[PDB]
Amino acid sequence: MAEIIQERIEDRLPELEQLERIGLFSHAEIKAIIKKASDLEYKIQRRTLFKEDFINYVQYEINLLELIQRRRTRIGYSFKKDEIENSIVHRVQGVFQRASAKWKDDVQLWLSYVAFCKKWATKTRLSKVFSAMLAIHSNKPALWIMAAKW
Amino acid sequence: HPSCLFFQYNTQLGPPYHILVDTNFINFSIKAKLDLVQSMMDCLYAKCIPCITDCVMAEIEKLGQKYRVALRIAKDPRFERLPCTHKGTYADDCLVQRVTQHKCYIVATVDRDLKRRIRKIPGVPIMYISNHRYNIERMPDDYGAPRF
Amino acid sequence: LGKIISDNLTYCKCLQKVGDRKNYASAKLSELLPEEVEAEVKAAAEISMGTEVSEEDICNILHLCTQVIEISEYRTQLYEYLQNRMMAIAPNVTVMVGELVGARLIAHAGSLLNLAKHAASTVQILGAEKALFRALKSRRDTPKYGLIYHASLVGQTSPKHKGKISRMLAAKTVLAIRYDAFGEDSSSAMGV
Amino acid sequence: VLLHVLFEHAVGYALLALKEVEEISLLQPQVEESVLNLGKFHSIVRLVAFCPFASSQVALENANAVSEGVVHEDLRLLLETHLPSKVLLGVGDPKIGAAIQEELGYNCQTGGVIAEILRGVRLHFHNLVKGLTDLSACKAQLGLGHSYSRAKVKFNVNRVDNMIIQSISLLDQLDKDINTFSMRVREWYGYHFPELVKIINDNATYCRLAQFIGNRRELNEDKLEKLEELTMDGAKAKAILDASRSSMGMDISAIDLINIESFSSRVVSLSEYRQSLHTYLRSKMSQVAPSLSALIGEAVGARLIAHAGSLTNLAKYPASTVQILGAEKALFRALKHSTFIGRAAAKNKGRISRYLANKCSIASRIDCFSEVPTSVFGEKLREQVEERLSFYETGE
Amino acid sequence: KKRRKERQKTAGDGWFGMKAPEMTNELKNDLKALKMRASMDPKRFYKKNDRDGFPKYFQIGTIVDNPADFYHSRIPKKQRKRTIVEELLADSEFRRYNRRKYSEIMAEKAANAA
Amino acid sequence: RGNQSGKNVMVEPHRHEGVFICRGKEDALVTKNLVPGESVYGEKRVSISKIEYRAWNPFRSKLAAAILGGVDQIHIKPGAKVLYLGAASGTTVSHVSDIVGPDGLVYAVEFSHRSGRDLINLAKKRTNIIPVIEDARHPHKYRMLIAMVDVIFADVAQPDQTRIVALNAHTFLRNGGHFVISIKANCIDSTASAEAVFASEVKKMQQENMKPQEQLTLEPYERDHAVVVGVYRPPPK
Amino acid sequence: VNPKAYPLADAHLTKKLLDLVQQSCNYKQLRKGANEATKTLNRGISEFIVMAADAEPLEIILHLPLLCEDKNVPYVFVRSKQALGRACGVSRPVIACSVTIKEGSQLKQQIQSIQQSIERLLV
RNA sequence: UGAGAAAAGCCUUCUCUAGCGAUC
Ligand SMILES: [Mg+2]
Ligand SMILES: [Zn+2]
Repeated sequence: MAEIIQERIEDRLPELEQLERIGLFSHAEIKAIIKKASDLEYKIQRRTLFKEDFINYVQYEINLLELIQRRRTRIGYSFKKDEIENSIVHRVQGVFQRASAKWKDDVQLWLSYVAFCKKWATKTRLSKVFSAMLAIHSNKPALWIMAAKW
Repeated sequence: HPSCLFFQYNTQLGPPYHILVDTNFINFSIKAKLDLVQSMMDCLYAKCIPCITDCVMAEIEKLGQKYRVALRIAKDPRFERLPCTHKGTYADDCLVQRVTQHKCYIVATVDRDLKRRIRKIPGVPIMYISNHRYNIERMPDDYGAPRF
Repeated sequence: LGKIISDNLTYCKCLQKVGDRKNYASAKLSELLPEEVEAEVKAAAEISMGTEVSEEDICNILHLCTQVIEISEYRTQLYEYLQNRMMAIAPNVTVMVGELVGARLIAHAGSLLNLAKHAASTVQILGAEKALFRALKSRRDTPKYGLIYHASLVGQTSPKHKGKISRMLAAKTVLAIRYDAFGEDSSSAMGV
Repeated sequence: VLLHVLFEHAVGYALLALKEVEEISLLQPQVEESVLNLGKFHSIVRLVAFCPFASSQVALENANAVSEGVVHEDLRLLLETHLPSKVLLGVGDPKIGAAIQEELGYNCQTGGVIAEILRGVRLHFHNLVKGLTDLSACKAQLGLGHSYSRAKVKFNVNRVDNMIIQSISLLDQLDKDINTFSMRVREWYGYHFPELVKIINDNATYCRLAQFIGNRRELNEDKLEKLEELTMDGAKAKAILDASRSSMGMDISAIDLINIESFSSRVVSLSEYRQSLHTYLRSKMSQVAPSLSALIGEAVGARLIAHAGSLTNLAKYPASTVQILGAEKALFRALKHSTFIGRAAAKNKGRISRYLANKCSIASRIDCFSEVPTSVFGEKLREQVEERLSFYETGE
Repeated sequence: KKRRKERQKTAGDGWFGMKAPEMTNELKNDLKALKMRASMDPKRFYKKNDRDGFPKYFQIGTIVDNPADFYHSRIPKKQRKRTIVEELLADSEFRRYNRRKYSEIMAEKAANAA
Repeated sequence: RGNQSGKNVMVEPHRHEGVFICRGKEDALVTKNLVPGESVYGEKRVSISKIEYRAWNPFRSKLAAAILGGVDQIHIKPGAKVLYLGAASGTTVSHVSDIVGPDGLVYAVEFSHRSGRDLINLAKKRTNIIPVIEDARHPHKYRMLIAMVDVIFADVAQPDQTRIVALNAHTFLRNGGHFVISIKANCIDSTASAEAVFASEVKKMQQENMKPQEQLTLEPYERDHAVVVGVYRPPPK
Repeated sequence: VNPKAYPLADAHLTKKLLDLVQQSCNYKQLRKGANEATKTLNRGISEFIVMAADAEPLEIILHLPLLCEDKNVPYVFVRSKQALGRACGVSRPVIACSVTIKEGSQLKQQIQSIQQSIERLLV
């Protein structure tokens, strides 16, 4: 139940406390982020699972990344990218991998995963995504063109 | 009621005999120095297939090193090794259950209480050792049996 | 196709338009069928379990369903014909109970004048003859609906009130029957 | 224990990877849950590749290749693409494993833990490949199961007797419907011109004339001449005009005339479909049972099949029972139905019926199992019937 | 309670939803005759009845005619009846035997009473 | 005499699901017709008031004789998948298709090409029958067409029945499934006695990780015939 | 040969078949003719079916193999209807004959040996 | 048997299966 969610929140804690070190975020903002992260985490660890919960989780993390990106330019602080941004991107990649494993037939989820890998992920991670796509969706010529186009 | 029996007479029991051997029957055969297959053929004048269950084999192994000779005789390529899936090692209930199911075996044993149980089951002969010879109890086609 | 389409006339028109499954994809069924449903009809064409039919087999099927649609066209014309004659002969009865129920009432008695000789209670239980005599011999409760059960007024009412409405309708209906049988002027003033 | 398994299904080929398993205790009560439960099975097994079949003909070709144990081009295409090139491949057939090892360097194993994993894949296959293919797995197996069976036996779709039983039932149904409607047409038109029912003896002919003449008031000159063509003889048409001039009928309203014309038109259109169905039955009988149709006729021959229930059932019956199939309707006793040259006396009527039944039994057997059906045997059997008929009638 | 009541009106899905017919004096008369079939023919012997009561789910029908059994097994339409009890009323063999047995019992009983 | 055409009759359910009893002057064993108005092999059918049942002949079918003989379980119930080995023309297969209903599926295996054509014609009318014209000795040659099944019925009449059934059971039969095997004693071994054959066949089933549970003879209808019902890989209790 | 005449007996087995047919005729244990052979299959009293492959239409006896598959009755073909006629004790050629089940018959050992030989032909 | 026996409406405590969840 809450043991896995607790593990994930304690994993999320260090980048939040580093953000509090930055001065990018205030303590009440950290509390609100923790609360909403726990609320979103509780939905995707249930016995009955829906795709929209995964979509909302991914969208919330993307919005948090965008907010951090906007605030870093105003502050002028460019250090500690790896401590926060890479951790968030790794968590989002794990969420995408679980969602794609659960629902293989949904092409739209695969394309959203490809788009996020293009925007935020290393090129080799995007390379692995196309191989997973073409392995089970080799009967669609358009997907072959998109991989060759990239 | 089984179709094999014409009242108390077992018709499907045929000249190739499949017979269940008890653990004490092996030991007394060695004590009287009676060959197992050879003496049975003398009693019936027919081909006989001794059969050993897993429960009967297990009891011989539990006897120990003192009874090793009987264990080596029991594992004989002419013998018929048939399995049994029973939670335990008690063999009298194992043989009795096989008698009730199939009615094609002849019970070879020397234990008194087991023989009194088999006599209550109709149409199944009983084989035992009398004097220095093998004897059959409830068989019409006994032929070369001890005459008394 | 049989599971997805329940309207028999719509089913036969689709068969008359297109013979084989191969021509489902090219042809258009918008005028007969809604666009959202025809997509399901078109989609099932590729994934089919049926066996391929010969050219003579499909022609015979077309002739059969052609006969099916013509019966409905004539039956509609016959039904419209019945409404016209019911309006002219007994206009007051048709306003009250309806064209179909009034026609069945006349057919049961054999004539309009024979129906006029009947009482109000008999018209209520005219259809239910099997329940009436079974109850009368066994001394049970008598039926209360008859052929009036399919009247428009009786159908709309709640099941608790279907007993009261039946006798009120039947008592008023015979007044229209007498006037239509014996009156020399054809009008719907009283029935309305 | 990391290895790859190749699972062949009616929908397509699937390649799967096994991460870990308790091999030695697999066939034990507690460890067996690893493959039975879907959640535990997903833990140790993944789907790395799936190649569905494009069409039913493609699926049938792969089904034959798998049975023969040869490697199809589609199978090698999947194997070469997604397998790295020291590789363990699991297959269910020893013959296909050797063939793959000859074509490609992969090592193939056919037994052991692999046999247990394949049962887990077979049990949970629909969950792994859900949504990857348009055609469902249950229907694909049903579709492929038939088409595989037809190819082995060389089944011919033309020589299928289903339409004959359906046609016979409908022809009996159509006859009852036409007769009922024709009676009401005559009664309705009897109100206006009752003389027509006496002159015309055919229900179909009566409705055709009822269409031609709406009212007896206008039947004269050129319309009489046109009426003469519809009637078989011109004498009756001239008598019809005198009947129209001097009649006891009552004038009908305009709307009553429109109703009767539309009704009497439908009986004619119903009759022509029945005539077309009879032609359809005659052509169908030629393809299925030409020799039986030649011997006894298409109408009687098709009815014999309907009583038997199938062409195969008719052939399996002995000669004595085939006579009984026609006992109720006197198919063999009533001879003009089947028409033969010459006649049989009442004394020899029973003998001819028995002889005709034996010939029909032989004719049905010829039609049933033939490589190609041909009606020469039917004509020879018919000639033998005529010879026996002439033998009894003249005495030699 | 209401879902229990709906399930007892039918035999279930195991027998494709057979319904329990409404019991009438004509249906009850037929079922009583079927139970007492042992005494109809003195030369025919039957096994014991499966249940002492009447079955809850049952249906009534007739055997379809077959073209092959025109002479071997077919009853003419004049001899057919609408119900089982009327068939017992029609045949002479059952009536002739039953009246002899019934009269014998009463003649025995009249002596018993006296 | 018999059950003549045109006689009133009553139909009541049997102890087994999907099987019915035809109560009258005589009692017959009947199943509900999946295709009304058709007779597979000339059996007598009864019309019920839209609903129609077909009589089951125990002399031409071994499953009917076992049911009439007093067997405990047949394990063939509506909505079940059945693998049938040795379908032949399909007389018994038609009754099996009636029991499983529209939801259940029947897999008919028959090597003979002559009898194979009859199965296809029968499969035309019954959508729940999948004809498989292949040898039953090689289950790997038709593994694409068959999914996991619940009951395996074998009437192949071969000396190697147990080996044929065991190979099919390992490949297609699910855990906890059941098998019904008909044994003709004359076919496996003519020299040995009939009952001694039955004991040997039961033993070979145990050596193939199959647990037989019951057996009975078909004496009134067949001579030296037996039917064995068992379970494959029982779940823990 | 016509491929539909698949179980064709060789020279040695043919002599055994025709000898047994003549012996069965003496014991009143033989049914002669295609129609009579069909009736025994329906009544379940047949040991095996012997048919002649030289019938000018082979099609008139092809219904008998279908009945044999349902009753599990072995069957064979022979090359001559004329040779089959002599063993049946008739003056006309015979295209199909059936050996009848008889209780207590002393031909049981010879019949049982033939049934095993026929089953061997079908591999 | 003997908080007699019988029938209705409310809370309390608990038992079985069956999917579902474990793929990052
Ligand atoms: Mg002891
Ligand atoms: Zn034991």
